[PDB]
Amino acid sequence: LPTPHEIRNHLDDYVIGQEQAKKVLAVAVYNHYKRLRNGDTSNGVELGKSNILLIGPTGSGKTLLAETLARLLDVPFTMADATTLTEAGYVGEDVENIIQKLLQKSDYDVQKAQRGIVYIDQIDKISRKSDNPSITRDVSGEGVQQALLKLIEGTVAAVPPQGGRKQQEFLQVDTSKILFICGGAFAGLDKVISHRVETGSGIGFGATVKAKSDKASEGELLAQVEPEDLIKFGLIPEFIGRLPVVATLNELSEEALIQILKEPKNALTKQYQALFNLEGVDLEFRDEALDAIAKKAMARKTGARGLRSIVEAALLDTMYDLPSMEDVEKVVIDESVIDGQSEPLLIYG
Amino acid sequence: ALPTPHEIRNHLDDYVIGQEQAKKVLAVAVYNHYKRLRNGDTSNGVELGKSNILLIGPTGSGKTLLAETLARLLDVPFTMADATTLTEAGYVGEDVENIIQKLLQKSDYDVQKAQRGIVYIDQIDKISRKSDNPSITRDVSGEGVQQALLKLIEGTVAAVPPQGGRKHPQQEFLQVDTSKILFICGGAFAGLDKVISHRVETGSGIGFGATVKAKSDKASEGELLAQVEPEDLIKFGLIPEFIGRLPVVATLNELSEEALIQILKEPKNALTKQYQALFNLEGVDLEFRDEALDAIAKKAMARKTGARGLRSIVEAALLDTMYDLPSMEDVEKVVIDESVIDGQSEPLLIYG
Ligand SMILES: Nc1ncnc2c1ncn2[C@@H]1O[C@H](COP(=O)(O)OP(=O)(O)OP(O)(O)=S)[C@@H](O)[C@H]1O
Ligand SMILES: Nc1ncnc2c1ncn2[C@@H]1O[C@H](COP(=O)(O)OP(=O)(O)OP(O)(O)=S)[C@@H](O)[C@H]1O
Repeated sequence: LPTPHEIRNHLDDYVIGQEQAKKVLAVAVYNHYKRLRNGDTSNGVELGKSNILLIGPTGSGKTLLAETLARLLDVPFTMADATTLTEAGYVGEDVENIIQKLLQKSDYDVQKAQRGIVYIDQIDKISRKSDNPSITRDVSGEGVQQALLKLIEGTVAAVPPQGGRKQQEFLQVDTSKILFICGGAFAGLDKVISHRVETGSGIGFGATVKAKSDKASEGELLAQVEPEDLIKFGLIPEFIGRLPVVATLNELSEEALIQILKEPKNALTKQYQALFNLEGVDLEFRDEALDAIAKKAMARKTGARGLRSIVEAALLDTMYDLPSMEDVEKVVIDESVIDGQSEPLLIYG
Repeated sequence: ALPTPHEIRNHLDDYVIGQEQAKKVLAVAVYNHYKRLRNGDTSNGVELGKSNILLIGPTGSGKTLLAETLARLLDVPFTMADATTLTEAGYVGEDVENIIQKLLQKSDYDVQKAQRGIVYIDQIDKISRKSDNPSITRDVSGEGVQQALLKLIEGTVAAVPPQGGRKHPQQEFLQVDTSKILFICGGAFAGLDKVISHRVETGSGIGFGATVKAKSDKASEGELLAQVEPEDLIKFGLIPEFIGRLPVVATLNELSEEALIQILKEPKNALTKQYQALFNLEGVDLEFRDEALDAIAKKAMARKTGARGLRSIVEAALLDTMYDLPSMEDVEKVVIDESVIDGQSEPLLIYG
C-alpha cells in the first residue's frame, strides 16, 4: 500500500531539485497500482490512463528517475530507446521489440507484463525537422510516431515468447493498461516557446511594442509549454494527444550540484569514499572544494555527467601512487588542488 | 426480431455524443450486413454488394471510440487491426493476411462464421505516397500496400495457417473467402484541408480584377471536409482503385464547444465518472459544477488536440491534491471551483 509521500521520500533520496517532476510520477504510480487493483466490475468502466512526457534540459536527471523507479517498483519495468526503431519492417528494428524486452525482465509472464511500466529515451530524435508534411517517406521520424499511436492507446502485438524455441506462433500482449513514459532532452524548444510566449508586435509606428523576455528564464519558460508549440517543432498532434501529462524540469544550478554531492547515497563523493575504505584509507571533501567544482562544471556546459572529468583530473596523481603507498590513513582535497596549484594533503598513520 | 437503426444508435449515444451523421452510416451498414447474411442469397437478387465505410475525422473526434462500442453490442466477431505494420510482398515487417488470422482468434477458428466478421483498419492515411518522390526505390509501406488490399477487399481467397501450425508435419493453409467481409478503413488525414481549398477557393488574387478571399475567417476546417470528393484524395496519395472500393464517406463534424461539456457528464465512461470512482474507493466523493466545466472546454479547444487532450487540463489541476490526499484523514468530500482550473485558488476540502 504505497503512498505518494512514501514513494516521493524514496525518490528524493536519489534526486534533488525536481519537486514538480516527482509529484507527477507519484500520482501515476499510485493511480496505476490503484487502477490495476480495481476489479473493473464497477460503475467506472474502462478507466482512463494518464501517460507521462518528461521534457527537460540535458543531463538534468531524466534518465535517472526511470532507473531509480524500477528498484522500488514491484511490477516489471523496461527501458528501451527510439534510436533503433524503424517503421515498415525495415532492417533497423520494429516497435514490437519494446514488448519482448519487457518479458525478459518479467520472465515471460503475460499476466504480469501487461501491468508493467515502459520508459523511452531520446524521444526528440523522431521529431520532424521543423518542416511541413514531408515529400518522401521518413522511416525514422514522422513514420515512427505513426506506429506508436495505436500502441499507446491499447492493442495486441505479436511477440515470439523467448524468440521462439524452434511453435511458429506469437503471443498476444494487450497494452490498454500499460503506462508509457516517453522523455528525452529536446534541443531548441526554448526558441520555439519564446516565439509563442512572446505576444509579438508590429515594427511600425501605430503598432504597439511589448517589452518582454528580459532574461532567458529557461526553467520558467519551459513551464509555459503547450501542445501547439510542439507541432511547430515537428511532433504530430496525434502523438501528443496520447501523452496528456507533461513534465518540465528545471536546470540545476551551482548550488544544486553541492547538494547532489553530499545528500544522495549514490553520489560520486561517496563512491570514492568506499573505494578508499577497502584500501584502509579515509576520504574527505571540504566545502571549499565543492564550490570550485560547481563553477568548473557550468563552464563545460555538460551538467552533472561532466562532473567526473573534474574529479578524476584532480585525483589522477594520487590514484597513481596510492596502492604502492603504505601507512596512509586519510586524504583531504582542498580548493587549491582543483586549480592545480597544490596537491591533496595526505596523512600518515 | 432484428436490431433496428434507431435501437442500435441509442446504445451508441451512451458512449458517443454529437455524431448523429456518423452513427446513422454505421448503423445502416451493420443492419445491411446482418440482413445480407440473414438472407439465404438464393433469390432473384444475387451477388449483393457490400458497402464499405471510410471515416475521415480530426484527431480525438471519436473514430476509435465507435469501433470499440460497436464490438460490445455486435454479436458477429470484430477485430481492431492497423495498416501501419503491414508490408507488401511478404517482407519481414508483416503481411496483409495477418488481419485474417486475428479475426479467427475472436471466432475460435470457424471459417463459415468468420467470413461474416467486421474489421476496422486504423491509421489508413499513413500508407499514402505524398507526392513527387524518388522512384529509384519503390514504396513498401506506401503505394505498395494499397495494391495488396484491393484484392482482399473486393473478395479473394487468402491462405491462412491453422493456429500457426503445431509442427512442420501439417504444412497446410486455410482458404477464406472475403467478398462478404466488411471493411471500415478510417484515419485522421493531415493536410487534407489545404488541397481541398485549392479547388474551392480560387482566390489568391493579387491583381485588380481578381478578388480577395478575406483571409482568417474562411478556414472552416470541419465544414471543409463536408465537400470532400474522391478526386481530392488522389492528390493526397491514395490510388483511385483503392478509393473505388470504398464508396461511402462520413464526415465527422469534429467538435462543438458545448459538446465537450456533455461528454463529461452524460456518458458512462466520462472522465468525471472515472475520477469519481477513483476516489470512491478511498471513501471520498468529488463534485464538478457546471461553472468549472465551461472554463475547461475553452482550455481544451485552445490546445487543438481534441477530447484526448482533455486529461491534461484535469490532471494539471488535481496533481497537488492527489499527491497529498491519502495522508489526509477525515476527508469525505472535495469541491472544485472555476478558480481551481485557473490556478488562482485551491480546491476546497471537507472534513467529516
Ligand atoms: N538530481 C540529481 N541528483 C543526483 N545525480 C543526478 C541528478 N541529476 C542528474 N544526476 C546524474 O546524472 C546521471 C545521468 O542523468 P540523466 O537522467 O541521464 O540526465 P538526463 O538529462 O536524462 O540525460 P539524458 O536523458 O541521457 S539527455 C545520473 O546517473 C546521475 O549521476
Ligand atoms: N463523441 C465522443 N464522446 C465521448 N468521448 C469521445 C468522443 N469522441 C472522442 N472521445 C474521447 O476521445 C477518445 C479517443 O477517441 P478516438 O476514437 O480515438 O478518436 P480518433 O479519431 O480515433 O483519434 P485517432 O484516429 O485514434 S488519432 C475516447 O476514448 C474518448 O475519451
